[PDB]
Amino acid sequence: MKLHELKPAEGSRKERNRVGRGVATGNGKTSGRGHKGQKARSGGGVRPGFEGGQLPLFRRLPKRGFTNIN
Amino acid sequence: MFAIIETGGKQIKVEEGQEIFVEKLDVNEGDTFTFDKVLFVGGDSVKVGAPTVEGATVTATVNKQGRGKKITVFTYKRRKNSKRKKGHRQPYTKLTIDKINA
Ligand SMILES: [Mg+2]
Ligand SMILES: [Mn+2]
Ligand SMILES: [Mn+2]
Ligand SMILES: [Mn+2]
Ligand SMILES: [Mn+2]
Ligand SMILES: [Mn+2]
Ligand SMILES: [Mn+2]
Ligand SMILES: [Mn+2]
Ligand SMILES: [Mn+2]
Repeated sequence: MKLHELKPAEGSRKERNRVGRGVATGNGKTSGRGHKGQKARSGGGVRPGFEGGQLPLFRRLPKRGFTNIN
Repeated sequence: MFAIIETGGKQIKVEEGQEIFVEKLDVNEGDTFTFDKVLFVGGDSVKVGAPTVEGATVTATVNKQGRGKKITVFTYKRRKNSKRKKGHRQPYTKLTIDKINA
């Protein structure tokens, strides 16, 4: 390490992807096609049209809890 | 008095004192090559081989071991988004003939 011969650790650091800069790059549509690959882009957050992130519920909580030494 | 020699992937017609240009020959830049595959020899007397007129070496001297003009291989599919460019320069050998069948 001589400041004009800096060398970053092997396998750390890798150039970021730059989409939308050309075609040979492999990214000029950028990504998607035709759909909601529009800018707003909202998928919805986690959903389809039938809500299965909900079926029924079971719950309660009071004060308690210790700390384990084996 | 000329002669036809197999030598590249191809055959060649050589009269001697005649610079020739064949596929990179994998020999030195001053050494004299001797072509082994001679098909036919013309002139006043004429041997016409089966494959190979038996015996009969054409001899030449190596002059350059070179690479030809670059030619860029560019290609594209219209509309459907995809070109491809590659430069190419073929290696060769320029020899010059001396004493065919001698
Ligand atoms: Mg629920
Ligand atoms: Mn990259
Ligand atoms: Mn692509
Ligand atoms: Mn479009
Ligand atoms: Mn889509
Ligand atoms: Mn997008
Ligand atoms: Mn917007
Ligand atoms: Mn929602
Ligand atoms: Mn070779």
